[PDB]
Amino acid sequence: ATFEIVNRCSYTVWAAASKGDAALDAGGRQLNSGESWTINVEPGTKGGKIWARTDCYFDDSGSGICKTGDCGGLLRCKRFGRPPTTLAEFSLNQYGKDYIDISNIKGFNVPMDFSPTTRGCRGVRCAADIVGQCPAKLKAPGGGCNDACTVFQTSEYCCTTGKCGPTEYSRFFKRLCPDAFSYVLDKPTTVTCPGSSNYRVTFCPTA
Repeated sequence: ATFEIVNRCSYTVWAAASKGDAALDAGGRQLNSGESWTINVEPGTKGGKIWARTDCYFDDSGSGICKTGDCGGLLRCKRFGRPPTTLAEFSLNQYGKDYIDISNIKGFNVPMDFSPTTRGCRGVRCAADIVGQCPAKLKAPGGGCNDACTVFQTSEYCCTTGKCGPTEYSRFFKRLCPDAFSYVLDKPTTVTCPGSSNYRVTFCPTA
């Protein structure tokens, strides 16, 4: 499957793509404002994620740091990124269908649209100014808006027991972005697409 990753932000981002225990494609790349990077993701990929990283520095070997979404200091991510990270999430070719969503469960750093480029389903978007409107207690000094689990480490926010409800914090993310997961047991906003669809992830789709 192809994913075209497009940076419409006025700032550089370092895109990342991983399934948690391995890179997808090269795993990461710099995208200046306006740049597009197309990656190939193997059919059947389960639990894949794409995200943006901000304010990164890498040496000539591809080792460094990002202020949001850092994946063990690598340019080419093999693992998931450090919150806060707006997440484009997907599982492909699962009994004949693809499943896509956007999640704020690990916080929000950069606005995103995640849409099919092929027929048969709709896209999802979280493009509100979540960083600007972020509750004081969730603001990440390093940049972005943390989820409450990251900040407070409670069973209720982290849904550790599989028994949690919505919270004042989850409701903030849900109010700003109804079409993204705001906590683990949120009413799903997952979209079912034809198996083997192709996609575009656009950072800063509205600005």
